[PDB]
Amino acid sequence: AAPQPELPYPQPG
Amino acid sequence: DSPEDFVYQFKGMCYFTNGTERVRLVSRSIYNREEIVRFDSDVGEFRAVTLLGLPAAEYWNSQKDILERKRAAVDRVCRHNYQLELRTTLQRRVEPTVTISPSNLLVCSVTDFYPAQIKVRWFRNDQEETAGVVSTPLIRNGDWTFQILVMLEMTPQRGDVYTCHVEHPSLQSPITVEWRA
Amino acid sequence: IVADHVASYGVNLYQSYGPSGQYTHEFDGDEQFYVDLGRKETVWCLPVLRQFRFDPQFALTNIAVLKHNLNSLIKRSNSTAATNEVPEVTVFSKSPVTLGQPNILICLVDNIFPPVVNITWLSNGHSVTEGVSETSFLSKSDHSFFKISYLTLLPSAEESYDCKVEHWGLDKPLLKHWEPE
Amino acid sequence: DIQMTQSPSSVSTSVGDRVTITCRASQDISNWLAWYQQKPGKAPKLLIYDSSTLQSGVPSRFSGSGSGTDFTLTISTLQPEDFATYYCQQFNSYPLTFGGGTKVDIKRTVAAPSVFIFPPSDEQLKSGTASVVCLLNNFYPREAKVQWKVDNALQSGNSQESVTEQDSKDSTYSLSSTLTLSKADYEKHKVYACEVTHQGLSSPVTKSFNRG
Amino acid sequence: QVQLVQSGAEVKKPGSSVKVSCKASGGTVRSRVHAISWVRQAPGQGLEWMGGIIPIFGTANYAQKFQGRVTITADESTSTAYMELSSLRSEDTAVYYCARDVQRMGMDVWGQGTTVTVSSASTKGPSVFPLAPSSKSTSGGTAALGCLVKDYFPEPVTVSWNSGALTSGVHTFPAVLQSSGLYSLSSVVTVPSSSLGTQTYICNVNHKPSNTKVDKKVEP
Ligand SMILES: *[C@@H]1O[C@H](CO[C@@H]2O[C@@H](C)[C@@H](O)[C@@H](O)[C@@H]2O)[C@@H](O[C@@H]2O[C@H](CO)[C@@H](O[C@@H]3O[C@H](CO[C@@H]4O[C@H](CO)[C@@H](O)[C@H](O)[C@@H]4O)[C@@H](O)[C@H](O[C@@H]4O[C@H](CO)[C@@H](O)[C@H](O)[C@@H]4O)[C@@H]3O)[C@H](O)[C@H]2NC(C)=O)[C@H](O[C@@H]2O[C@@H](C)[C@@H](O)[C@@H](O)[C@@H]2O)[C@H]1NC(C)=O
Ligand SMILES: *[C@@H]1O[C@H](CO)[C@@H](O[C@@H]2O[C@H](CO)[C@@H](O)[C@H](O)[C@H]2NC(C)=O)[C@H](O)[C@H]1NC(C)=O
Ligand SMILES: *[C@@H]1O[C@H](CO)[C@@H](O)[C@H](O)[C@H]1NC(C)=O
Ligand SMILES: [Cl-]
Ligand SMILES: [Cl-]
Ligand SMILES: [Cl-]
Repeated sequence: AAPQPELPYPQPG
Repeated sequence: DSPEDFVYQFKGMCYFTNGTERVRLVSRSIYNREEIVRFDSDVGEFRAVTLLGLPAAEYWNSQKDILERKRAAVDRVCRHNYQLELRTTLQRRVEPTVTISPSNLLVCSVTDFYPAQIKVRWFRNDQEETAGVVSTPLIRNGDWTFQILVMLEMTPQRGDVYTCHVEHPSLQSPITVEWRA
Repeated sequence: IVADHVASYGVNLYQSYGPSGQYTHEFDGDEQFYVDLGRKETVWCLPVLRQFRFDPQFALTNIAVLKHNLNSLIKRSNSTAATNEVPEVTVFSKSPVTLGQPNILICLVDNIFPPVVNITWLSNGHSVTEGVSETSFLSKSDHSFFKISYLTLLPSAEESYDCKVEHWGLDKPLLKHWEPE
Repeated sequence: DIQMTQSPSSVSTSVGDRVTITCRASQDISNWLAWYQQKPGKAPKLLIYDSSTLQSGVPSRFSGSGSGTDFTLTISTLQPEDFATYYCQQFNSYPLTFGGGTKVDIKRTVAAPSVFIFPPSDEQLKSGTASVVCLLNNFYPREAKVQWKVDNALQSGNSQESVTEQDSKDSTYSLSSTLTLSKADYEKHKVYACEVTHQGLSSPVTKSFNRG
Repeated sequence: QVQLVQSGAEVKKPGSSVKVSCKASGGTVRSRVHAISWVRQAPGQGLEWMGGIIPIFGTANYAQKFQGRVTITADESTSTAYMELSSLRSEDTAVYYCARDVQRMGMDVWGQGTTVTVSSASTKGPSVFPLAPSSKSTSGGTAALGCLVKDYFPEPVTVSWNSGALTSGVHTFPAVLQSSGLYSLSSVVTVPSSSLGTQTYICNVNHKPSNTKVDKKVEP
């Protein structure tokens, strides 16, 4: 049993 | 002339209403203290909150793999984690400790309870008092307990009994604590 | 936003000073765990939660993304630095004071931004190191932070305390006094 | 660590068939599972991630499903270019782990191997070493057992095996097993035999020769 | 999409160290936040994750099996990641792969792989021995013969039959690295048993590293 994280993504150049 | 600092924050926030009937994900990208772009599951795509987030919103909305992961998050993250909360944090019950002491004022201290729902009321000879009552806001202790203090302005006569009345979800019936001059 | 319950899965922070970062999950405004980034270790705040596992690399990888995102934003903002906020400090006990009975002093430091702070304790004017602990930086919806420090103590008539706070928003260190009364 | 268990190790199928590969995790991994395809001599290629999301450009006949501990990869109408080895990989927690792989080869008619044995040449014997070679030629299916016997003594640890790629026409394989001895040990014994066990044979076939 | 290009094949003596590189080029912002993994594949074996690192941030990850013997590093400024393996032993002979993943969306881009061969051998030409057809190498009306190409280093060899004229029925087997540190393979061909003492069968072995060309006639 593990809580799931929300994930960020790379800002554009 | 203090040191210079630049801050970036990302918050994956889940809003639950009525169990899991209504669940909503809001992922916020914040630069310093300005939220610049967010994914709102009720919208279904990224949106720029300010000008600085416009490049990110346009880029991320063009990546199908990112978009489909965000739309899945309300289930993969919010609903999945709530099932773990139902077995743990939403089962947490800490019964409040209730004490009375004078300060002319009577102070009912209601300490170390969880969760936050609570009702505290003063009685003077089994008559409910609404005048001259001062309540603190709910006080978060940071260790998963709350406290609250309720003050009563009082001028007691002989034979008067003052009751602090506390109702909380952890209790099978309200706690009452009495005080006599 | 209307909600019976609100969670953060999680709060991701990164800042140029240090530099430094933080990873936590919050549920209904309390901290569930943080990841020690240097030790690569999940540290639960509530014992019932220790039966769970959270992979620390989730935090580290997210912070990597935030490092890049902070870079892009500093560049995009033409180096727009954070504004220093003046924090607000309150000191209170966890339970009503009975002289000789173990209690805990609680120092709430609210409206922290940027998240760089020193919180220490004084007893009768000299620093107190034993019995001290603190939360992580906890999030607020205006994107500042708060932080709570604890000091265990036996309340005693001749022994008073201060919570001492240093922050770039304060011209000099802030002292918030507590008396056992 | 999380153990990934793939079944089966190998399967034979025909063009146009539906094929299902299974992967099992030693604990719950939610949807953090990826699938890869690898052809001989080439780098792996990603097919599926997040258990069921199709990597861009990958043909639609590949699909994945499952959650928790049991996962499957399905190839709905298997194409000639799909015969390869497939790997699952867990993305739940570090260290990352791969499954053991599933090799998908072409089904065809059961064919017994033609077995041939070759004594060491005189030119090698003057050099001080003796290599005996046993050849299993044009057989199907792949599974074959080869045991070396020197004067009715089972040899272990002094032989290596080598196999060809599957023939694209009759789906057959060929195998060579080489026994390596010293010249001194070789001239100490008389009967040299390789015993072959194969599905296409009623009984284990034994090819032997007597030194000299 | 980014490309990963690895350093060339390596031959290392037992006990030495090797450092394989992996350089990224032509990627989007994804390549600036991706995680590099190192995966090894021993001959005939499955994929085996060794460890990884995010070049932009933090320290390296390792598997238990490779803990303390592999070192994974990266250099953002040259867009190159590295894997150093020390105290090399024969079991370390393998193909070593570079790969990347973006927020665990699978390892979507791979390097071409790097061959690392561990042996104490110097360049050595092959011995070519006849696998002569006999009473025990015949089946019905066809006979089997071939060439054993033994004790050469390094790879590769090229094998033909009758200067290329004979191709049908030929099986050249993959080379195998013997415990001696030298390679060895066989090539065989099935021929009509009727032509045995009539048709001349010559296997042509060529080994470029040792500047060696061999022609060997196979007869009963
Ligand atoms: C808070 O959430 C509850 C629970 O919702 C469910 O549980 C959550 C944990 C999530 O899983 C969520 O997604 C689920 O929907 C909700 O109660 C539910 O409300 C709906 C709508 O009113 C009810 O549907 C209706 O059900 C009846 C009969 O249902 C049967 O009766 C039993 C009693 O034991 C019930 O528990 C079973 O489910 C069982 O199947 C139907 O006859 C009814 O009629 C239909 O209406 C349709 C439109 O709604 C229409 O299209 C059809 O043609 C037909 O006319 C309808 O389906 C649901 O039964 C109910 N479930 C429970 C367990 O209570 C709350 O809303 C409440 O609903 C009432 C029961 C009542 O308590 C209300 O006062 C209250 O609003 C949610 N609360 C709020 C404030 O919104
Ligand atoms: C928190 O305390 C540390 C340590 O006392 C402060 O860092 C010191 O700052 C002075 C500047 O007056 C330097 O001369 C010291 O060398 C520093 N010491 C260390 C160990 O860093 C820091 O400034 C304080 N933070 C805040 C926000 O006031
Ligand atoms: C930021 O600086 C660059 C270079 O001076 C300038 O072109 C740009 O307009 C500036 N940003 C804004 C919002 O004007
Ligand atoms: Cl999914
Ligand atoms: Cl690059
Ligand atoms: Cl890329």
